[PDB]
Amino acid sequence: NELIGQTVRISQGPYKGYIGVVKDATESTARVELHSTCQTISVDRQRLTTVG
Amino acid sequence: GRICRPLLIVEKQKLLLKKRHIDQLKEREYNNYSWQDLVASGVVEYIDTLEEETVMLAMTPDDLQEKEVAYCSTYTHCEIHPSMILGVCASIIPFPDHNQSPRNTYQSAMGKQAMGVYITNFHVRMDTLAHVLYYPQKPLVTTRSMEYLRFRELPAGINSIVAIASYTGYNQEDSVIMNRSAVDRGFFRSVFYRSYKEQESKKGFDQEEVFEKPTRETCQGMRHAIYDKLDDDGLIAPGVRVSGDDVIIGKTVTLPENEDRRYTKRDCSTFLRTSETGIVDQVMVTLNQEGYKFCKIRVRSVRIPQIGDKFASRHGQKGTCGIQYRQEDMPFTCEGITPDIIINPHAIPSRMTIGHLIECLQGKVSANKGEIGDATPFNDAVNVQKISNLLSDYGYHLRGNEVLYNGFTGRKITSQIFIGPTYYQRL
Amino acid sequence: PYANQPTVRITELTDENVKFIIENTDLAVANSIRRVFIAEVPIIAIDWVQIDANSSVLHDEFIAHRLGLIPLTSDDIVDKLQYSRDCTCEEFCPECSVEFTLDVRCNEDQTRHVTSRDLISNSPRVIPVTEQDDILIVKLRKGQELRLRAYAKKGFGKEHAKWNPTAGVAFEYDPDNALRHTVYPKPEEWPKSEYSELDEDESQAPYDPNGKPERFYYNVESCGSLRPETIVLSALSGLKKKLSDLQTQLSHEIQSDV
Amino acid sequence: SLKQRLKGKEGRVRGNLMGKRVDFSARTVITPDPNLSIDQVGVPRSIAANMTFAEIVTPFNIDRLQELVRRGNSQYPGAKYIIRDNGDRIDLRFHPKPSDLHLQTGYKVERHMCDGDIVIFNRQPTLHKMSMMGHRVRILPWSTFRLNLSVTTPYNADFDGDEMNLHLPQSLETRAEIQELAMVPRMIVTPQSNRPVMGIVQDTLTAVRKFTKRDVFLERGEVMNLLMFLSTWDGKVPQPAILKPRPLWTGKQIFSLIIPGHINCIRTHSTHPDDEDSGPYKHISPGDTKVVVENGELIMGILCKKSLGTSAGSLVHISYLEMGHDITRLFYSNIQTVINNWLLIEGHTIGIGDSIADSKTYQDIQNTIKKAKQDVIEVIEKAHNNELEPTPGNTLRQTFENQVNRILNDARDKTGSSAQKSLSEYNNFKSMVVSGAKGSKINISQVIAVVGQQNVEGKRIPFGFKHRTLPHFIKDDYGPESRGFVENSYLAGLTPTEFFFHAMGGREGLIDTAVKTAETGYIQRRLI
Amino acid sequence: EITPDLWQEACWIVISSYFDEKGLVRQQLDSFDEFIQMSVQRIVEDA
Amino acid sequence: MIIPVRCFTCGKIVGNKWEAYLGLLQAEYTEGDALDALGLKRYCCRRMLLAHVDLIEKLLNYAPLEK
Amino acid sequence: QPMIYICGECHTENEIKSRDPIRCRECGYRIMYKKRTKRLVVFDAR
Amino acid sequence: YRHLALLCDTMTCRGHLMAITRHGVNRQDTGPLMKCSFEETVDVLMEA
Amino acid sequence: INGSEKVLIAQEKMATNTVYVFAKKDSKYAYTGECRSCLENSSRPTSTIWVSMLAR
Amino acid sequence: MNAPPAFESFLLFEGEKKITINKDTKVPNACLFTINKEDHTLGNIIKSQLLKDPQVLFAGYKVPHPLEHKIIIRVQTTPDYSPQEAFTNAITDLISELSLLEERFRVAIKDKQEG
Ligand SMILES: [Mg+2]
Ligand SMILES: [Zn+2]
Ligand SMILES: [Zn+2]
Ligand SMILES: [Zn+2]
Repeated sequence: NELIGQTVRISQGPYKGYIGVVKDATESTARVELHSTCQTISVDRQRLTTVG
Repeated sequence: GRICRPLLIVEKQKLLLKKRHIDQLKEREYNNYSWQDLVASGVVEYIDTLEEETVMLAMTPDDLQEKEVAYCSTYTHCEIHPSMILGVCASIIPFPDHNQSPRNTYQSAMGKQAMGVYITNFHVRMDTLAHVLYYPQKPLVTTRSMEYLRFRELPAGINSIVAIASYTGYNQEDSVIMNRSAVDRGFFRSVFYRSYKEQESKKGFDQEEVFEKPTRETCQGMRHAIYDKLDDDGLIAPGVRVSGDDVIIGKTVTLPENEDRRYTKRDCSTFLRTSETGIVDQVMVTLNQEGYKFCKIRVRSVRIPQIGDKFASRHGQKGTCGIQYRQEDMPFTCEGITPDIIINPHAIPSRMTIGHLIECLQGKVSANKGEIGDATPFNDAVNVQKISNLLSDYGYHLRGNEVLYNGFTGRKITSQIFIGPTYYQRL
Repeated sequence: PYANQPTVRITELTDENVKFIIENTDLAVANSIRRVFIAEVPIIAIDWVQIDANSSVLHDEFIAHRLGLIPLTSDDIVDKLQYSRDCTCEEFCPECSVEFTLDVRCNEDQTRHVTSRDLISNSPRVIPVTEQDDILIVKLRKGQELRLRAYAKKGFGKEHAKWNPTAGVAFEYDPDNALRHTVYPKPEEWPKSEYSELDEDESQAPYDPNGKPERFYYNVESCGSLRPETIVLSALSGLKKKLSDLQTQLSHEIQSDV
Repeated sequence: SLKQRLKGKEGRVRGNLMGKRVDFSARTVITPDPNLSIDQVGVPRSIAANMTFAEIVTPFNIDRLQELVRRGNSQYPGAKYIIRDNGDRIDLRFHPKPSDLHLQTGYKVERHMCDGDIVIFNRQPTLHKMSMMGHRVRILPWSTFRLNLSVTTPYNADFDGDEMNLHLPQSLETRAEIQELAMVPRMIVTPQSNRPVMGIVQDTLTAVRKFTKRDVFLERGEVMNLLMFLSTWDGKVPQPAILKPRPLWTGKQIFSLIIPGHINCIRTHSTHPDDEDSGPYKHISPGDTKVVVENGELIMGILCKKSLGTSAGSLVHISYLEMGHDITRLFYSNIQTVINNWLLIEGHTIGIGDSIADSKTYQDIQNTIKKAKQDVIEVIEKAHNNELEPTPGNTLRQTFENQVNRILNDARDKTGSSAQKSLSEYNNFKSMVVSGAKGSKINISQVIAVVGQQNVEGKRIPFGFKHRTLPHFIKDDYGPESRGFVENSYLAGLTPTEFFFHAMGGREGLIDTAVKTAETGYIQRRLI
Repeated sequence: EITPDLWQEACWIVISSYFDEKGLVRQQLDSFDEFIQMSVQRIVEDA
Repeated sequence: MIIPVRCFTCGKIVGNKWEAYLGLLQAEYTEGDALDALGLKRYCCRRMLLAHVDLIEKLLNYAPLEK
Repeated sequence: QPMIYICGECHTENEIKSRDPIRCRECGYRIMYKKRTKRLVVFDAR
Repeated sequence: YRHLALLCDTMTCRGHLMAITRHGVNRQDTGPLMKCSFEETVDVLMEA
Repeated sequence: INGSEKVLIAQEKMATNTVYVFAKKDSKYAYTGECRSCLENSSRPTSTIWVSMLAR
Repeated sequence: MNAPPAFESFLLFEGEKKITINKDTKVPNACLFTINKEDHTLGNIIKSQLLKDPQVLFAGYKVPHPLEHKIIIRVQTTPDYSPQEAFTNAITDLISELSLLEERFRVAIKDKQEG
């Protein structure tokens, strides 16, 4: 997919502000790999915002 | 190969270690008066095990050269200090004569496993499985012998306000309740480094490893993972988050039947170890013994204390974390002091680590008095009654009990919870 | 069938602590006001740390941790800030955050102490609390440096302990246990409380069965992030707000049932 | 060779055919939890998001399973494999096109396991059949197997870094088999000694012993807090034992609300005087030490480990036999929850105040040690002068060693009894010993009074040096302190010779524990 | 003269002098030192 | 290594106390006098300085790898 | 396209090539340290 | 008593003392797979 | 050694060149002496001689 | 790894009701109030205020589990008097005495800072 590999910033919801990198992209909910903690989270793709 | 130990020398019923030796020996680096000058002075000497069968050995001079109903009055040597019968791991135990001896053995096992700053140059070292700690502390309750193992310089563990209380029931069967707010303030938050080495192998042209970023269209057998984390030389630049089955070293080995079509060199890459994650700390690139290029990657992952994490006292009192409550849920004294750990009261009476209780009491005395307290084993100048009389002056109960209030209901707990600081080790 | 009228008597007020007595209220109200001192008071603390460069001996997450726990002067801004996850902004703004910038390179043979003073805000009110010396973030050898940008946001003590305004909340009721909630085995050994009013002949007060917990003694020592009285005002406002939102959801559910 | 490939414990028969590596199994550390039933294990999410149950698509569950397939993998409750009618596997982790995510009746869906799934939970070494039992899954956040407290005793699992193995039954048939045979309510009473194996573990047992005393009274608010935790409460607050002046409930009334059905047992508390049932008061016990449960209501008595423990004829064994086995699961859960939540109000500790006797007792201990030590010395001066006469059947030296061991064991017993007459009924050592939860009278005697004679191979500390035990003693010294008797206690601490002799006895115990294991396991293997 | 009751602080002075002179690993270092200083020459000459 | 910013139990800001604690030690006070001269009444705040080892001064001896 | 490595003992920086023997130019020191990455890092201060 | 009685009855349901080793278990007619399941594995199969 | 830090663990042994008298209570010998004789700075290993009294 | 995120203590989600009323069937006039994403710092005050009515026959609360953020407040009131009415009077009585307490705290601050 085109999104996978990008560095995205969660722009809405409880995780707002965390920087991460997409492991897997879906038609709906991408999986962002959090740089701050050790964990991977599923977020709606409307929340994500690509950084650079 | 014989095994000896130094002992003092006792002429008729008097030590030869006179006051002038202590006067010349306090002023070292000035008089250049060493241990070896005291061996040369005919005061101490090394006695081995055969010769211990033919020696009459005073334990301590304050008891065993004074006239009484006389035991032998024919002493030849005197022991220097009885605490020097112990090893290096049994020397870090406070009051180890008050414990039971299987508990001392079990702590001697656990003291080798405690996290801590294991060496001072750990940022240079590419060790595999480095466990270092954020804020290690020296023990408030220490021995004299920790000064010589340099345990106050590279310590392992944090002084914690334990309380010994039955509670919600998560410190049940050798487990402990921890404080979530304390842990959020850096309490036993450790950091685990793991290195990864890989070199390439110049061989007889049939298989030839080389570090490069492998491409899906060019390389074959390339596993489905992210390869854009790699740099242009097939390595990770430091400061990059990696997780389980992320690549860290892009390495491709050539295939001898690439002419014997269109599909060339196969992936031979080292992934990050699965079910682990963390930031790449630093990457070194060098040559090996053989002259081949050779990379090490040390990957950093901090380890916040969660439940299941195995903590231990200095007395063989291990136990995992049962639960973590926040500060408002944890009980509290008449002052604002909550516990950091709450250990089981049933961990004590069959195991018989009374030295844990005495370490806790001397810890209250030490943290109130403002001095690092002394816990050499065979002392006789510190018993529990003197500790209690020193604690009573700082406005506490004689025996360290203190009225905890409940953290949920606020009703003060009917029993009076023993509380105070011990020294816990994260394993 | 109704709420008793509590009353407040403040014994002292200092810039560190506040010491007061709340009479004629229940025990659970009093414990909850303590627990809302510890948790539900919102302050401003750093939560988003972007390390531009780092060469210090402490690694990146240790420095971001130590920047977390620094108290910030949030005496009047935290009532104006929205929670960051509630704002409609493009993921950060001056309505839900305070920008900080640190830019320190050590160009001298002395060990240079990157302290809390090197945190530079764009908001002049939200500055680190440090008479007293500054909070040591990281020491630096010559050659090392660190540059970072750190956004601080509103949050409270349930979320993380860096949003806890209180150093210590001492709380005690019945300091001579006339209620006999705690049962001393030998009450002669026990030291009297600060609020005891028995003579030194007597150990503990006589039991009354008809009594109840009242006259709750508090000692709220702030860490510096708030004045110790606006901790109490913000706590009472937050507890009344939690109860009011619980009542609104209760009214919705009752109207849903009928 | 081939014979070496087959002959070993790591071979083909034992190493691969008998005991083999299995899929669908997890291994993590256990940590306690008293807030879930005895047949529930609290597994992590990242274990449950990796172990799958193959559920068959039927028209009852086709909408639910359709939604879990629409979630896909890693949207936790969903699924990863979807198995066709012809056995064709379709991944859900690689995100296929939506045209083949349809479900008709007959497909399988390997879904992530949810609450209520059944798992097998065991601990190596699996000694008996209650070391491997069936639990129901509860999904809890953190990454351990939270399992209950009373299941510690059949597992012999003491949470200090113990990790357990969790197998998942894949077929629905073996799921029903585990539910109908190997559930932990169906494995309460063991066949080996026709008694229960669960019992009530330590902190619940001391808190229930302190709870059910005669002088425990509860305010109305504390009663309403406790009755909130009974699962089997029919909503009726009982009439108080004290109506006026204040409505005040006795703890035995709440415990009668726990005790299920109408069961009838008569037990005796651990400190019941044996001369109580002789004279008067045999039905009105002045110490409240005669347990009578009657018509499902606790009439009287304090419940130690002889009432609720794993002894036969206890309250839980009769609750198993008279009532059901689901009812005993409820009984265990209700005891644990409501007695822990009373223990929050009560509180229980142990301290250094609990290890110190008053100075009259210390004077008694030191007078007894001095008297017995002078007695051993006068036995020694009889033995030197040939005035000791030999007991018929052994030498003069073994006669002497019998005299010395008899005097020192009498000293240990007399000082042990004179220590344990001085606890003043609030000492927490006595609180744990009298309930029988943890410890014994010997531990109280060794902490307060005297450690006692240290032994190596059942006799005293041998002469390892030439005719002396340590080089601090004179040669041929058969006294108490020379030969390993420790007169100090763990509160005072040991002198270095007593420390070393104590370390010898402890090394003997650890050698026993480390050498026992292989031989006992091999005896078990041959017997099976 | 002698050390009557300040012995408790006088013995740790001589323990400190021992571990400042020797250290904790004199066995390994002194053993390898005597090996590579004398015993290798003894092996070479005794062949 | 470096001094904690907050006392673990209270949350009292103790990270600004360490250099002044070293100043009060070298100005010939006892440790107990230096602690309550810095104003640490609770013993859990007193263990935070009384038993700290300032290990970062050992780590600053080594030359920085990046430059 | 060249990768910048920090020269171990020298603490200076230099370019490197693919299939290049790893040597400093100042004193030929064999251990290189790769520079810190240029993409952004962001830490939750928890 | 069920367990003691069963063990003492299997050791004496052959007329002589069936020692619980290879020497007593692997001398009764039970099956080559059963007898090779115990400690001697190849030799039982070679003899069978 | 190859970047790996190695520790030579000290190995116990019976003391050489020293006469010992032990009792093989299971053998045909009542009391057996031995002397694990090994000359210092000798390339050859130790060579134990036994001197044993027969049990009859 | 399996660490629940820190906002699980107090943030709800889509499809979570803050309060859920379930009428008890064992005794007459009793309800279970399931409060989602709260703790003892709400239910303890509600329990203590519901004990002050002369018309509440039972007032309790429990957490089912401390790792799952919900409480259950069981209320049994006297017949003719709905437990929902007792609950919505307990909340108003708490808001009453806390607003009164806040105003008296303000007045005590103005007394202390101005002498
Ligand atoms: Mg274990
Ligand atoms: Zn905003
Ligand atoms: Zn503190
Ligand atoms: Zn260079």
